[PDB]
Amino acid sequence: LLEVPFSARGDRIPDAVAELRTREPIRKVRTITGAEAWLVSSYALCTQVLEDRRFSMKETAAAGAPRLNALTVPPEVVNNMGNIADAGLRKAVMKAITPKAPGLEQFLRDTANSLLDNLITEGAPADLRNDFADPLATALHCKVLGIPQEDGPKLFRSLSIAFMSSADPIPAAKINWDRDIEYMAGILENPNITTGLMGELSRLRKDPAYSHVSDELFATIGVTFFGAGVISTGSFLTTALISLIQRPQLRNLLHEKPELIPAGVEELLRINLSFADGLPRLATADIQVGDVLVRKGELVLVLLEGANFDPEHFPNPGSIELDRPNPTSHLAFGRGQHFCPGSALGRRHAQIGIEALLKKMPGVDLAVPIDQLVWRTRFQRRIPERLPVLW
Ligand code: HEM
Ligand SMILES: OC(Cn1cncn1)(Cn1cncn1)c1ccc(F)cc1F
Repeated sequence: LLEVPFSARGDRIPDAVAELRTREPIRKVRTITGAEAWLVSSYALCTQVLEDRRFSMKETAAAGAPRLNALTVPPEVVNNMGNIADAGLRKAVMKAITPKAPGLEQFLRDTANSLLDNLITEGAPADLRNDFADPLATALHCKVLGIPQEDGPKLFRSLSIAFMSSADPIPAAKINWDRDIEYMAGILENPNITTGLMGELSRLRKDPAYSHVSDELFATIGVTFFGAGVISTGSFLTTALISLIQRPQLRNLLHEKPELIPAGVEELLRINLSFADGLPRLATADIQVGDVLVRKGELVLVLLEGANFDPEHFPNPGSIELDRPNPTSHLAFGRGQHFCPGSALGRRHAQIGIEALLKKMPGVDLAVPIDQLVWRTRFQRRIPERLPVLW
């Protein structure tokens, strides 16, 4: 059986995706747990799966379900956004994680420029992952959640294990989770926390209307959104920076015309290889997908770069084009029921980070050969451990 994932490299799509997409856009594969799954790799079939609610995210956590990887969190964390809705906490979460919050844009700006000024002061080479993108992501999310900036680095520490993509259960993941939860639970009891998502969650927790809502859930929300948001924005910006560095005339164009930076980031999103695995769903019924009858109880993996590099939807898919007619129609944020609630913020993080970097380091380039980057393995994202650059 063809094994997944194909490659841990986040800088280059494997040739085998284009071949697999045309001939077998749904194809049986084996996951690292040894489970069988259906890998879907065309825009047509990927959208089908994500729009069909009978292909369930929640049910991937069912006992004895075939698994893409080992659970690193309680089985109910996989249903976090549903739980959030059922508790009536939805539009509050959404309010907290909008990039439009007064002062947030300028905070991101000033934070980005300050990180860059420190790198320019220290001298090249600079590691843009550990000393720019990830610290930017972490700073942002502390702001968003209303927790102290100095607390960011320690919560960040859990993510190299929390977002592993493991064949086997991970002892450390439970230890870290319990500790982070305990942390968030204290944050909720802290009267000084009056801003951001945790400032809100804290005041809803006092109101007896929300007596039905557990303390586990409130604290879980904080841990979940921090980790998910920090890993995704930090990881996406890092590999987006590589794509940009490798396209000097695009780098030059955006530096000259910063108004095109949103169009550039949308393209960088479309071609991004940050998700290491397809998005998993469990079929809750027998459902036809292309030439395959997917059976109740079976795992399906939605390969985002399958869809995103599909020439049937995106002409010249390997090329970054700033004048595409339907540019936001990629699947980098998913589709349907579980479309990323952080997508607006994820955009602005990348847009502002890139704008800062292009202005401070207009001559940015890799300071090592591309084949020297060390790609993290058995992780839910594809990222280089370090991104050395000069300017
Ligand atoms: C460039 C940045 C980001 C990317 C590429 C990204 C990607 C994704 C994708 C592909 C999904 C759908 C997963 C699926 O359907 O199985 C998703 C869902 C989700 N994202 Fe993001 N995300 C990003 C930023 C963020 C941020 C900033 C946050 C929170 C602050 C966040 C929180 C979430 C949550 C809670 C879900 C689950 C939604 C649900 O189940 O209804 N993401 N994200
Ligand atoms: O954070 C996850 C996964 N995820 C991150 N982006 C898109 N999906 C769960 N997770 C898996 N390993 C560690 N954490 C998550 C977050 C919220 C949610 F509602 C579901 C969900 F699977």
